[PDB]
Amino acid sequence: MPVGWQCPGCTFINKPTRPGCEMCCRARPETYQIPASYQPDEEERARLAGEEEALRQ
Amino acid sequence: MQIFVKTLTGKTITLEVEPSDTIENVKAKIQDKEGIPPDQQRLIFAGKQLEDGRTLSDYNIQKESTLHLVLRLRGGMQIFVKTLTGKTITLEVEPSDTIENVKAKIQDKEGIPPDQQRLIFAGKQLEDGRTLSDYNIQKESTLHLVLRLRG
Ligand SMILES: [Zn+2]
Repeated sequence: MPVGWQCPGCTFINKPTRPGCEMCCRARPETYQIPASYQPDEEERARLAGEEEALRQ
Repeated sequence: MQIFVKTLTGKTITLEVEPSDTIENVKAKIQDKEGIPPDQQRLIFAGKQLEDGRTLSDYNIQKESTLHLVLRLRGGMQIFVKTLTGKTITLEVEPSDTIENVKAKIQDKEGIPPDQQRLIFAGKQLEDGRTLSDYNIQKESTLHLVLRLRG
């Protein structure tokens, strides 16, 4: 049932927008495309919003 | 019935289990074989992190299934380090790690000596002898690495 990018190292399926594997730290495959239709959970949305906050400052 | 647990380090562990065994029981069997404390074990199947109170049957894990094992520090967390080349590295750290400790981990990935690394967070260059905890750097925080290049 998970949705996202499979880490080819450990097979954990990661949130599309996470840059590295939540389990084993391996980097997201460069070929995976974040879907435009992905709707992140509140924690991940807030994380990204934080990053977006930093840029404007 | 038999199930197999594949580690990152290549190795495959063979276990004897029943569909009714809990994830906890499985981790205990891995500890019996490999010495690994269950609190350091992350088991993965069908792309999911398995929860301790569930059973193999709960996850529809059948005879001769392969589970993947990743080891993680009991009190650890991850942070991201973004480089000016756009590479993002993901590191396992703990609140107690000093910036110097973090640099040592970056050197493993980037091959850059700590004395040539600067880390920026929240607009501020971080100081070597202070901890992530001191800076209120929490799980999934992004730090920015800048290289000090001679000349
Ligand atoms: Zn992984």
